[PDB]
Amino acid sequence: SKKPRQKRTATKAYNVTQAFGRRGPEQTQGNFGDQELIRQGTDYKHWPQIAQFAPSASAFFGMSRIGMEVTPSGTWLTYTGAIKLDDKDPNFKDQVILLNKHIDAYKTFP
Amino acid sequence: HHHHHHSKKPRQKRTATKAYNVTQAFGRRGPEQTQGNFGDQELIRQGTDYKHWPQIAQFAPSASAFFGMSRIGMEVTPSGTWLTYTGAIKLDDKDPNFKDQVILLNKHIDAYKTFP
Repeated sequence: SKKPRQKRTATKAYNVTQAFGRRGPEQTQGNFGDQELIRQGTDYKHWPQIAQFAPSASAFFGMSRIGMEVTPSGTWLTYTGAIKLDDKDPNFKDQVILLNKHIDAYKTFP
Repeated sequence: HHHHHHSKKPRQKRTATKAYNVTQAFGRRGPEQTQGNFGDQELIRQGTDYKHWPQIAQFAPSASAFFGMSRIGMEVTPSGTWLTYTGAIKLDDKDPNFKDQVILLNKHIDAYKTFP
């Protein structure tokens, strides 16, 4: 689409591959999403349960380690971090199952 | 003796402001592996009330982009279960504002090294 990559929202009409590229093993590639989530984006039935872990803009810049890398491909704002699950949430076990369904799911794609 | 009165939201959903600053919401800036390193004294104190916040927030990802672009993992450790993330967001080097964006981001990256 015409938006900067980081502001795109994937849906059935403009899916994860279209917005964010194929899943893969490279540092530059995303690794998250089974075939259903890839094709459906935010239309995926359990999208809200995934999105609850995504950071607000304030938390993205507040929690992460932020860097800047200048490479031949361009200038990149790098980010890394970790978000703790609330194991006192009764939904904790469902959250673990859901994340396990999508993290590196492309390793099973035919 | 207390938790901050604005701390009810999960950490990743918090919004820092003058009333709930970056240190209060997200911890002291520092060098350690999962510790935040971003913000000068003005941004730390003001959070999203910082007058140039929109020019920083233009680089933050939507929830869909966060899960679509990043490398996501999960780790179970003695402290709990953690969703790990890494990624990179490309700046538009053809934007006339590009040089100013770089200056603004660099002003905040590791700024904590220069003050107590």
